[PDB]
Amino acid sequence: KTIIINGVQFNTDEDTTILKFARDNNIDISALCFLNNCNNDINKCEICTVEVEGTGLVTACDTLIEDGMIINTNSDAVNEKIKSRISQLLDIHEFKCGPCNRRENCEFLKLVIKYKARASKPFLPKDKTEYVDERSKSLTVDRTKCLLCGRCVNACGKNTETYAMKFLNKNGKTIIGAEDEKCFDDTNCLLCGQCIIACPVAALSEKSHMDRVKNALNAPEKHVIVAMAPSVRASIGELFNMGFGVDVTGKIYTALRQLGFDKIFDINFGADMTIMEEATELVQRIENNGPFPMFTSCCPGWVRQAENYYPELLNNLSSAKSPQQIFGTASKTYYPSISGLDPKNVFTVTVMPCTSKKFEADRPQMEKDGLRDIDAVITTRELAKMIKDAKIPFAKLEDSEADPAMGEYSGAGAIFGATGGVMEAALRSAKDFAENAELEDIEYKQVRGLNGIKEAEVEINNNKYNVAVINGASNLFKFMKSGMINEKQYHFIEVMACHGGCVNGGGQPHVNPKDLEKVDIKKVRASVLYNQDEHLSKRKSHENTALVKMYQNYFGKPGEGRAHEILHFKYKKSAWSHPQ
Ligand code: SF4
Ligand code: SF4
Ligand code: SF4
Ligand code: SF4
Ligand code: FES
Ligand SMILES: [Mg+2]
Ligand SMILES: [Mg+2]
Repeated sequence: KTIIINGVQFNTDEDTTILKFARDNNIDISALCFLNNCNNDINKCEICTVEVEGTGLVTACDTLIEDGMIINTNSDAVNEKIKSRISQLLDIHEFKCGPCNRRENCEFLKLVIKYKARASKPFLPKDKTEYVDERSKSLTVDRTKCLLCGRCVNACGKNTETYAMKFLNKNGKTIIGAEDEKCFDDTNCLLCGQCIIACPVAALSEKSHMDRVKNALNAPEKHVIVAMAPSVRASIGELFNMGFGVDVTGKIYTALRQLGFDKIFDINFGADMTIMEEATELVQRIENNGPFPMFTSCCPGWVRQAENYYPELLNNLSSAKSPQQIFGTASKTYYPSISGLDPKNVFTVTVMPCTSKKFEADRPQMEKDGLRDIDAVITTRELAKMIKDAKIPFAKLEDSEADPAMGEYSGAGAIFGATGGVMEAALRSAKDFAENAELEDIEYKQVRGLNGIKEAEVEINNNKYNVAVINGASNLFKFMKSGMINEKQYHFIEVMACHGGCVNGGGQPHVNPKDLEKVDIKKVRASVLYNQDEHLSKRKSHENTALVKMYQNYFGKPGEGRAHEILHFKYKKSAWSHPQ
């Protein structure tokens, strides 16, 4: 093909869109509703408008290049059209960046500045409450910011195939929201927050727990524990202009102390706990030749997916609590026993890459003796905001260490945040347990990486077993609906709702679409975790010295007795009833 763009001739055999071709050749074309290889097919934003001679104005993001095209991306006519569209969006946008939670990384603001757009009539609603939906334990909607770009609807469809995020007709006007404008939690929504990650503006957010946290920190009698997820140490640096793939574990520990938390632990310790219990359960099911398969239960997006779409599998889920909840349980029982704290005064906070974890923490039965396992969950984004509000110079902080009693972790625990991480970690322990051995080959590279569905055959005690790693909620649907689950007997299956695993969770830093083209965010974030695993002396959960002490002195034998009583949680399908 011969293509002319802004007077420059290109000869190409590529079959692609004007936008992609332009961007591959460093020609600037703006875009808004285009993301994840799709745009908003109904009511296109047209921010990607270009001019094609003999055709007129076209949308670059969904128009294929053709031999003979002569394209202008920067004519007066083009720029006036784009400016007009942005002005029209400003007419439905509460343009008050000052207090806005996307102030520092908003795509819309950048477009407004670029084209110097202005509303025809400022959008200034007085009763914001009718634009806001805060009913969910996990998600919140602020429709005064919504551009109706459809990126959330498209991302939900692509990432989960639930289509829980929909366009709705609300009293004659178009909004996005859940089915029948219900609270997301009361629908088939997984609360995974991929819709948030896709949002260019501050219209979708996590349900804030920041006041729970501040209130607890300032309560004189509360002893506030904080523990961060595997993925936080691989990602939060992004929001402090430190770049991608930077391990900031030590800086986080320092920042948390400077924020006034009373104890600095780590959810990776909880991950090693989950493996103790789950590997023990796996070895049990083997020795009892069933039931199979066993599914992981540490992803609450997946648990909701099972609850909402596959209730028949709930009995197959591992009974071990997730690292967050298992940690939380121990923080109200074991931790008082080694500290003297009154359990009622312990307030346990996690920092997560995840919105669905907020729902998990607030499940009514996730408590014992009136004490919540977990009292608050803040996302990576929320912690970043707390750090900046406190004027803590994150990038400049010295490294400190976690408090060890519930802060040590093995390399198995460290890799939980990547797809296949739980699987690999679990196998390292299950194989040692089953064979009564200390095996040296512990790297299961077959279950790593970004393939949607990953399988491996593993040898445990001279019998062969089949494992699968399901990488993304859409791939769970593919795995089940396609009958893949019946090609062979699976014994142990990992499921993560977010593709890439938790490093790509719904509570993570937003990444602007251009950076996403430059950087494989899923692999770069995961690389930090695998690097930790490689350089840790202990690489099996059951070699965690603090964990071993905890079990020896407090819980006893994993998978039975006190451990089973306290550290496990079973989900139940509803009993048959009519009408349904
Ligand atoms: S969403 Fe963006 S443009 Fe709108 S108020 Fe917030 S920062 Fe400003
Ligand atoms: S939280 Fe996940 S399942 Fe629910 S609407 Fe958003 S993307 Fe869809
Ligand atoms: S909530 Fe965000 S992604 Fe969804 S339509 Fe509104 S602005 Fe677009
Ligand atoms: S994959 Fe991780 S971040 Fe995503 S829903 Fe599951 S637990 Fe949350
Ligand atoms: S970016 Fe092309 S129509 Fe929206
Ligand atoms: Mg399209
Ligand atoms: Mg305090």
